[PDB]
Amino acid sequence: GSHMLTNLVAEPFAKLEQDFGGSIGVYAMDTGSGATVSYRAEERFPLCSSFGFLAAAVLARSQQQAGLLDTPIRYGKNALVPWSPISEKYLTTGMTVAELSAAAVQYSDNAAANLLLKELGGPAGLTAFMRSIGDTTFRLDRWELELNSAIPGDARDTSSPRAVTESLQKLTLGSALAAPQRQQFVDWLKGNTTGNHRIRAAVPADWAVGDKTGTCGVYGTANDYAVVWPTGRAPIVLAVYTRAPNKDDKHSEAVIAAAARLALEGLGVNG
Ligand SMILES: CC(C)(C)OC(=O)N[C@@]1(C(=O)Nc2nnn[nH]2)CN(C(=O)c2cccc(C(F)(F)F)c2)c2ccccc21
Repeated sequence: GSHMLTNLVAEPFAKLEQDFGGSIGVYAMDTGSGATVSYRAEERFPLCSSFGFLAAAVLARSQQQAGLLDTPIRYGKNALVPWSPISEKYLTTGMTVAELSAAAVQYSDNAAANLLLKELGGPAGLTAFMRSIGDTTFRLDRWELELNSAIPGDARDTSSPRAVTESLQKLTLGSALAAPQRQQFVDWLKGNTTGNHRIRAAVPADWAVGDKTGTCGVYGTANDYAVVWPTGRAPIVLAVYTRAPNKDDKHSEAVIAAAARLALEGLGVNG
């Protein structure tokens, strides 16, 4: 018992990560049942772009400092880093802190994320925020885009699927954020545009989904974490993280979607 759901899907998960050629880490909790499914859920995986939590940290700080979200941020061309499809459209005008947050969550805007990182004190500030809500696993160490190196055995810029899921639940469903900020965090995740082929591809069409993706681009390392609401039922929080032994190994969005389905199938809902 207790771990019965985990062992329900243990063999299919191992088969899926064998076909993938790497490791798959999954954690998922049914916030109604308390039921959990675990597969490599306590192992470290590169966060890549999934380091969503930056936007939550910004929302938490805005509770202490009035007008933070509306503050305009002006930046030069040197602040632009590759793959900033939003912030490069506003180089000559600037953006507000909330707009930088929405761009970081919904488009993985790299220049927006680095600007918000400096606002909070760098990677140590974001790590400090995660400690304040009880996450002792998360660590951010570098900036975009150095945090994507995803080196085997390197604990820098990693966390675990379980801690990610536990942190996501405190921020979206618990009381780590005040009620207006919690709903705002939820709204930013709901409007994400990069996760259509991952967790979203694994849920029924009528489910509401908020997610944040990550893609390091090397070592077959990609991920996705989400809160999903079955129609009329308690929400589910889940995190799917992958990695692979070789730098040239390619990630698979299908593998992430397939792992999310297995986790949902183990919990008791249809995947
Ligand atoms: C369009 C493209 C697919 C290039 O993605 C990006 O535009 N930029 C990234 C991204 O979307 N971030 C993300 N994605 N999901 N969530 N956040 C994606 N990326 C990659 O290195 C990447 C993505 C796909 C394939 C490859 C490969 F050919 F090398 F394998 C590398 C990256 C790295 C660091 C920072 C940001 C990114």
